[PDB]
Amino acid sequence: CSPIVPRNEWKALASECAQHLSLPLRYVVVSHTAGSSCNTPASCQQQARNVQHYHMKTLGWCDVGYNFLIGEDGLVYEGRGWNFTGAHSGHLWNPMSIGISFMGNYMDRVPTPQAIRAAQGLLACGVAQGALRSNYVLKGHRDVQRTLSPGNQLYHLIQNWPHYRSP
Repeated sequence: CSPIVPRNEWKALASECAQHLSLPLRYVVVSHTAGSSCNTPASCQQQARNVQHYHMKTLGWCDVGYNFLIGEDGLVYEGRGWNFTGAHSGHLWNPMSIGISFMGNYMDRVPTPQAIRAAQGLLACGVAQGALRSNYVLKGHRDVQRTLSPGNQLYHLIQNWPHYRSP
């Protein structure tokens, strides 16, 4: 697989989540956090902690919502991971998708190429390792929830990715 920064490495609080995903999944949903971006390991580790803190302490969720987070440092940050149901795309989508989120707001610009590569590698690993059906469907957050996520420019980008379709 491609490299993922493990939870302990970004100093994540422990998960309190219990719900497991039933693999393999038919969907990936790409979001943006609409929060701050980051472009070094140090700042992106802190940004992952910020998102987690928001989700757990402010919102009361059992863990950071996303299965994975993508930094503009070019690294993937382990969130709930491949096996645990996320909280990213609404109650009906959570159990049937992997939610990956780019840290930042991509309404007006795209993530840097190292971020795009990291996300694409992650999905390729997801397919290789059996988390995702070989023919999975890629969706933008806005395709399944009321939101502009993952941002106009990033949305236009992913509409051209393999596995994108519709809606």
